[PDB]
Amino acid sequence: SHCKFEHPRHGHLGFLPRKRSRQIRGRARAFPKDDATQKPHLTSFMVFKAGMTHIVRDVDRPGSKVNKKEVVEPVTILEAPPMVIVGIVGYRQTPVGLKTIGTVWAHHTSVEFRRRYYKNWKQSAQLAFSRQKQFANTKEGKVAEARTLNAFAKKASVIRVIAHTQLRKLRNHRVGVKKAHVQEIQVNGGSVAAKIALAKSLLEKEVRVDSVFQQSEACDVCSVTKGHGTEGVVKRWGVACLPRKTHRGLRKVACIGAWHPARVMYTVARAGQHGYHHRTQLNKKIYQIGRSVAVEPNQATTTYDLTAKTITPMGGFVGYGTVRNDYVMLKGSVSGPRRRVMTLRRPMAPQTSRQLKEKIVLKFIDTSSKIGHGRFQTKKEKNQWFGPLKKDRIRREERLRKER
Amino acid sequence: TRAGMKGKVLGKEKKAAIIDARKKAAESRKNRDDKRWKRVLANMDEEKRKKFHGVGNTAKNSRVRGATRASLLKRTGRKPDAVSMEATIHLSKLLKKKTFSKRAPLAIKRIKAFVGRLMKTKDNRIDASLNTYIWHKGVKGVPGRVRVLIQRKSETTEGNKHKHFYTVISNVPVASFKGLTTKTVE
RNA sequence: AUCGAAUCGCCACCUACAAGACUGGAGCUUGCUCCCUCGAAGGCGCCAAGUAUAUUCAUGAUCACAAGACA
RNA sequence: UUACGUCCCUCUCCAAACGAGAGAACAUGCAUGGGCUGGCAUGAGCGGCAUGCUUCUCCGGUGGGGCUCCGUCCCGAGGCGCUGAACCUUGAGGCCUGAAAUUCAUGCUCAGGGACACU
RNA sequence: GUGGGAUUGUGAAGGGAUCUCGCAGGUAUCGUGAGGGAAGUAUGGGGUAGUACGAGAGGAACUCCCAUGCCGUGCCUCUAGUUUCUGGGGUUUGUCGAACGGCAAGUGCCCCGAAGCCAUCGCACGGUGGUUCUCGGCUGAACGCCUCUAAGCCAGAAGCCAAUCCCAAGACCAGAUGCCCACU
RNA sequence: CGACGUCGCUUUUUGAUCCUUCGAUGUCGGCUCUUCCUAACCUAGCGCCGCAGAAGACGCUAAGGGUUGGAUUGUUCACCCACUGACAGGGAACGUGAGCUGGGUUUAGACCGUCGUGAGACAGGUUGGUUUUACCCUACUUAGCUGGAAAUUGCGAGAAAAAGAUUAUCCGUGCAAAGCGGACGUCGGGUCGUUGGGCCUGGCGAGCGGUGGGUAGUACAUGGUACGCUCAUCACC
RNA sequence: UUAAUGAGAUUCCCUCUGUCCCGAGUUACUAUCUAGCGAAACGACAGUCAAGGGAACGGACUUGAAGGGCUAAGCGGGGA
RNA sequence: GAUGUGGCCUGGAGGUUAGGACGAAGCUUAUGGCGUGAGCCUAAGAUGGACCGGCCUCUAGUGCAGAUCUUGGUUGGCGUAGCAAAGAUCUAACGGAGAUAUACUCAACAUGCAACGUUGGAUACUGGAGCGGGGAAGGAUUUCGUGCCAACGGCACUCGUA
RNA sequence: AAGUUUGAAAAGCACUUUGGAAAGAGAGUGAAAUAGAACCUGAAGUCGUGACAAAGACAAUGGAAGUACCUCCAUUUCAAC
Ligand SMILES: C#CCOc1ccc(C[C@H]2NC[C@H](O)[C@H]2OC(C)=O)cc1
Ligand SMILES: [K+]
Ligand SMILES: [K+]
Ligand SMILES: [K+]
Ligand SMILES: [K+]
Ligand SMILES: [K+]
Ligand SMILES: [K+]
Ligand SMILES: [K+]
Ligand SMILES: [K+]
Ligand SMILES: [Mg+2]
Ligand SMILES: [Mg+2]
Ligand SMILES: [Mg+2]
Ligand SMILES: [Mg+2]
Ligand SMILES: [Mg+2]
Ligand SMILES: [Mg+2]
Ligand SMILES: [Mg+2]
Ligand SMILES: [Mg+2]
Ligand SMILES: [Mg+2]
Ligand SMILES: [Mg+2]
Ligand SMILES: [Mg+2]
Ligand SMILES: [Mg+2]
Ligand SMILES: [Mg+2]
Ligand SMILES: [Mg+2]
Ligand SMILES: [Mg+2]
Ligand SMILES: [Mg+2]
Ligand SMILES: [Mg+2]
Ligand SMILES: [Mg+2]
Ligand SMILES: [Mg+2]
Ligand SMILES: [Mg+2]
Ligand SMILES: [Mg+2]
Ligand SMILES: [Mg+2]
Ligand SMILES: [Mg+2]
Ligand SMILES: [Mg+2]
Ligand SMILES: [Mg+2]
Ligand SMILES: [Mg+2]
Ligand SMILES: [Mg+2]
Ligand SMILES: [Mg+2]
Ligand SMILES: [Mg+2]
Ligand SMILES: [Mg+2]
Ligand SMILES: [Mg+2]
Ligand SMILES: [Mg+2]
Ligand SMILES: [Mg+2]
Ligand SMILES: [Mg+2]
Ligand SMILES: [Mg+2]
Ligand SMILES: [Mg+2]
Ligand SMILES: [Mg+2]
Ligand SMILES: [Mg+2]
Ligand SMILES: [Mg+2]
Ligand SMILES: [Mg+2]
Ligand SMILES: [Mg+2]
Ligand SMILES: [Mg+2]
Ligand SMILES: [Mg+2]
Ligand SMILES: [Mg+2]
Ligand SMILES: [Mg+2]
Ligand SMILES: [Mg+2]
Ligand SMILES: [Mg+2]
Ligand SMILES: [Mg+2]
Ligand SMILES: [Mg+2]
Ligand SMILES: [Mg+2]
Ligand SMILES: [Mg+2]
Ligand SMILES: [Mg+2]
Ligand SMILES: [Mg+2]
Ligand SMILES: [Mg+2]
Ligand SMILES: [Mg+2]
Ligand SMILES: [Mg+2]
Ligand SMILES: [Mg+2]
Ligand SMILES: [Mg+2]
Ligand SMILES: [Mg+2]
Ligand code: NA
Ligand code: NA
Ligand code: NA
Ligand code: NA
Ligand code: NA
Ligand code: NA
Repeated sequence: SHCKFEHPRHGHLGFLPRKRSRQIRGRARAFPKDDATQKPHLTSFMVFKAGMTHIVRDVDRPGSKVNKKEVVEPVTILEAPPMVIVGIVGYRQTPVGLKTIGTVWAHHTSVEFRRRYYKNWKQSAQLAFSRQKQFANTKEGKVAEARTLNAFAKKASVIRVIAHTQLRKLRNHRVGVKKAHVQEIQVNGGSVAAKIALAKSLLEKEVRVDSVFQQSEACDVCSVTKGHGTEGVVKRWGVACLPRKTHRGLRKVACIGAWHPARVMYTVARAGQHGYHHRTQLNKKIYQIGRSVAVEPNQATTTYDLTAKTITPMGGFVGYGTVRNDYVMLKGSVSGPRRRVMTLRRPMAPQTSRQLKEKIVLKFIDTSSKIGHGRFQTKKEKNQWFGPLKKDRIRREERLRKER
Repeated sequence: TRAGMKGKVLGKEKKAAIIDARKKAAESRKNRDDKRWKRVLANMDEEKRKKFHGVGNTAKNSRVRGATRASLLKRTGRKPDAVSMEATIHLSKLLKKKTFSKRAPLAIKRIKAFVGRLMKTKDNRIDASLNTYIWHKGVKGVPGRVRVLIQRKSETTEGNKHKHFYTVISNVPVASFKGLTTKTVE
């Protein structure tokens, strides 16, 4: 008989199977549609999630109750050290999908890029790309590279560059990994000849995030969510809890199927892996593209709040540390925990909305302690509240008298 | 390890030669970069030099940019068989949210593993003073910190192939743990 | 390098295309007449490198997977 | 069937029932300490018109009651001072040794071991 | 051919024969995407406008703009919840002679409490093209006229298919690459 | 919309039957959860009206999405209060008890009415009344290892590849063109089989390179790579 | 009829609350991994589905659609 | 369902005719041959160790796949479910075969683990309606010392109400 | 419930070696220890091991015809036979 009352089913059947992601990094499954009228450009960048904070800004949209009024928006800070281009790959269209034509490697590759080819790099012979280096720049090596490049011009419809992260430049103590994260970045815009020209010009060079994205644009985020291991149906799928009277347990699905079909359907909620799934998230507005603190210390200083602050909150980002490189401030939240590498992709949905077109001007960036109810924005503000402490007197007295 | 780095396969003399090969190759590359940075920093104008802070190892309270901290460590040599060390163990960080009835027995195993890792010994004897100190506030009142004295001694059962080391760990009473670092006592 | 094998048509002339209510080309009378390459052959290959002056074939003894095969 | 190498042991935690994963491979790697950030709310001890506290000589110093021999010593919850002090702060696993500013020190490692790769 | 093993059960050490097996792949990346899944869906307000329509009474809608319900995928900056950091304080009975330090009451109890986890109790995000239905038409015969149709066309539904999104080569990728080795 | 008649469809009602099960297929309702149907309540389109507007009636395509909170009752039904765009109807062993619950039904105790001489009876009322087992196989959910195209073998040879002394006997460029532009030499030896023969190898050079020594400026995010000059070494050789 | 009494049946009100809206966090012992020890129930043979007929509800039969092998933790749709 | 069969097979009896220590019965089989079959016979035993075959007749407790059949043994499940109330043990020394147990390499860790009894310390529990000290019923040597560890004390024991 | 049914005779395994022991490896007795003490024979079922046959997922088993490989099996033939 039919169910007594109707309610929507729990969970999205399009995110199946709810299994662990094949990779820990975020990878774009598709790239934004190529349009030949634009100049060649890169379409993605790899960043690292540092932490979260909140900002203050005026809202510009007319007709709203918050028009020309201040709002508070949570933001995510992602560290974006520059990326190194190490290779060029070309794809030709076939009736069974894209096929790689070949790979043009750079003449020199970084040590941290070659570490990706080893499980124990320090105790290995470290012979990666040693024969490729000797073969290249020779008479036959130069011809082979030219022939591969000509094949891209003749048969390729898609041109991608091979880029890798710089964990030496990140200088993060909690990240752990020393082998670079390698990904392919599609070159959109222009003709195929123009795409190869830009890719060749980028070989062995550093690429900054601000040359791939702009301050007020939106972007897509490809990332892997935080893992929770095995979880029950209540948490994994959001089913209701059974009454306290229930024998043999409450956090269960009461009926996992009718008598016929004499099977459990794939649409029934079951316990299993929860979290650590790859997700492509849409329309994350960039709120700031920050410069490295070594270059510009006043990262969190705005035209309205003149306090000299960096983006790093008092006491550091919890479990991550200091943001020492360029960074991207995305509106809202992104999937995955801190320290995790993430891919920022140029948006694929239309960007004609008023919300997506709005120009963002930050008025205040919070830098209070993320540890336990931060009430000071800077260390100087904390000093003015307390003044000299007992440990300040001891340190000063020894310096004032014993050393002088 | 891998077959290309096994001490038994390579041999003592070959292993030493390869280790010096890596050392000289890395040390020479450091000297090249030291000279180039010394040269281009002097050449660049004082207006440009403000941007380059800490690059040539000019900064204070800073690591050596050229090489790793470990490579600069002075490898004195093999420690003597009979060595005594005084150290502090932060017990509370190892027992956070442990079952209350197992805290004192677990602290004994944690101390034995801490010393065993340091001294490379499997026979780690706990002195009565250290055992009393761990239990002196009950099974769940283990102190947050303990100051131990570790003494390693050599004695092998007659007829056994491999020399046998063992440690004796005793309590060192301290009014406070502030400022106490690991020392090799005599 | 075991390894003895089953398979017995080659090509650098087919290895391009399209239409069967009309595709060799014209005329006016529109289904007949006229012109042409006459609208029913991919080219070779089958024992003298070419149609003749010729030349080793056995006893592998009357069938037997061709006992041999890079055309 | 030589080399490249992979795995186990060891260490770390973005992973995790166990497998598996992400990493490291003498590495500020680990350990202790220091500083920061934060939590609680002023430790023990001693003492009151100085022998103490605070400030560069000037400030500050109780208690309802009670006991001895006007004054003197004492008992007495609580209060005040030294004292935003003492303690805790990474651990299933906060920050700082790479912006500038006490803002970072010191120890430990001394040929890594084992198995496959390899009829 | 070469390398490594073995043979059927009453002995030993040697010779042959005959069988079986190995003889070229390993290891590490970046990608392809067949097939499978598949998701966003509704309401209100502003304005249109007291306008169209109507004798009057009454009284609409689309572009656009702003919110919201349900659902979905996450996240932890804020706010809230949670404490075996038994973190720091209090506080009751017992107890080590007292103080100190504590301890017992299976976390004694009370207040506050980081980190972590977590709530539409908080916060963020949730998209594009086609093929057609029904139907309305164009051209137009059959049937000199006529006719959306019968040959052709146009337009076109929250349906359906694909893009986007998730898993992904037992879909056996002669996809591309890094190192050895083998062959050469 | 449709009397008098008449032709159907359906198996969400009851009845009829007695084919299956009586060495046992767990009985009502609710809770939970998933899926399916369409005879369409709302949501998307589109016709027509006794269609001015507003509100509606009827009909077509369409099941993608949605279809509520409560009082009484064990209830299914029913009824009322209220919200809403709407509060449509159904199937899945009258879905779903090794998923729950156990209020009802239907043991033994007991009370009432009626009936019975009686023991007792009552699709009449009432109160109280044990809900067992998964570690097996599939299914499903996650989680590991792992060979295999003659789907383990055959040596059984098929490329969504190139384009030539039959892929050999060089590299670019071009249209499977016409053409055009490039290419390290020299002096010996050994060793096998029609032309400056194949292969192996040595000595002098040269060139393109890989590493290291010494040196100069510059680039890049600034410790760490590249680049000029010059030596040494190795490789093509 | 009835004061008092009642682990008796029923209705309403105050208080109170995780009964519920709507779930979240924590603890001990498990489950889970290991060392030692070590059963039972049950067991024709077995074990992927759709439809079809069939003793009218198939794991075997017909015609199609799937299906590489071996495994750990769960789970209660089927095994009438 | 009836009947027939110089139809097959088993334990015994009356006859007859044979075999066996140069190996009877029994048992084993990719041992073949014969028969449509029930079965018969040969071969081999690197099986066995003392009885037994054919034929005629007589005789009967005379032939098994199933009876939720009987008895004995075995078996997948399965190294699985589990061995989770009564809070708890730690440390050194002594004892013990119960260890510090090793081809090469090799300073120790990464190659002998885990477990016992006693004593001294430590910590905790019972908390006088007690895992205190004595009796009845019931039990009957469990008491004590020494020795001992095959079985038993569902883990263990060097300990024990063994 | 239970045949003590080893062997003709106990001749019931001295002695060496490893092990704490149980036992193992040798050596002996005996015609025979696979006759070693609940000891004649020693089945079936189940299990271990070595060798080989291969084999996807058609549950397995089965029938009929062939084939590949094996065969401690049987029979026949081996000179104008
Ligand atoms: C009273 C009454 C009516 O309701 C029922 C409910 C269940 C049953 C049992 C039968 N169902 C199928 C099978 O024949 C039987 O199964 C078993 C387990 O016996 C009979 C009647
Ligand atoms: K698809
Ligand atoms: K679909
Ligand atoms: K494959
Ligand atoms: K029945
Ligand atoms: K409608
Ligand atoms: K009744
Ligand atoms: K007969
Ligand atoms: K039995
Ligand atoms: Mg319904
Ligand atoms: Mg229901
Ligand atoms: Mg229902
Ligand atoms: Mg219950
Ligand atoms: Mg119960
Ligand atoms: Mg915080
Ligand atoms: Mg006590
Ligand atoms: Mg609180
Ligand atoms: Mg009926
Ligand atoms: Mg019936
Ligand atoms: Mg049953
Ligand atoms: Mg039955
Ligand atoms: Mg059932
Ligand atoms: Mg319809
Ligand atoms: Mg619908
Ligand atoms: Mg539906
Ligand atoms: Mg039912
Ligand atoms: Mg029905
Ligand atoms: Mg039940
Ligand atoms: Mg029920
Ligand atoms: Mg059921
Ligand atoms: Mg009931
Ligand atoms: Mg009467
Ligand atoms: Mg009743
Ligand atoms: Mg009753
Ligand atoms: Mg009762
Ligand atoms: Mg094959
Ligand atoms: Mg079926
Ligand atoms: Mg079941
Ligand atoms: Mg269960
Ligand atoms: Mg008889
Ligand atoms: Mg006779
Ligand atoms: Mg045999
Ligand atoms: Mg057999
Ligand atoms: Mg006979
Ligand atoms: Mg009988
Ligand atoms: Mg029998
Ligand atoms: Mg039976
Ligand atoms: Mg068993
Ligand atoms: Mg178990
Ligand atoms: Mg239990
Ligand atoms: Mg217990
Ligand atoms: Mg003791
Ligand atoms: Mg050792
Ligand atoms: Mg030991
Ligand atoms: Mg007590
Ligand atoms: Mg108690
Ligand atoms: Mg008392
Ligand atoms: Mg007592
Ligand atoms: Mg005794
Ligand atoms: Mg025991
Ligand atoms: Mg003899
Ligand atoms: Mg015998
Ligand atoms: Mg015998
Ligand atoms: Mg015997
Ligand atoms: Mg047997
Ligand atoms: Mg066998
Ligand atoms: Mg079959
Ligand atoms: Mg056969
Ligand atoms: Na715990
Ligand atoms: Na809070
Ligand atoms: Na009562
Ligand atoms: Na069945
Ligand atoms: Na079938
Ligand atoms: Na247990």
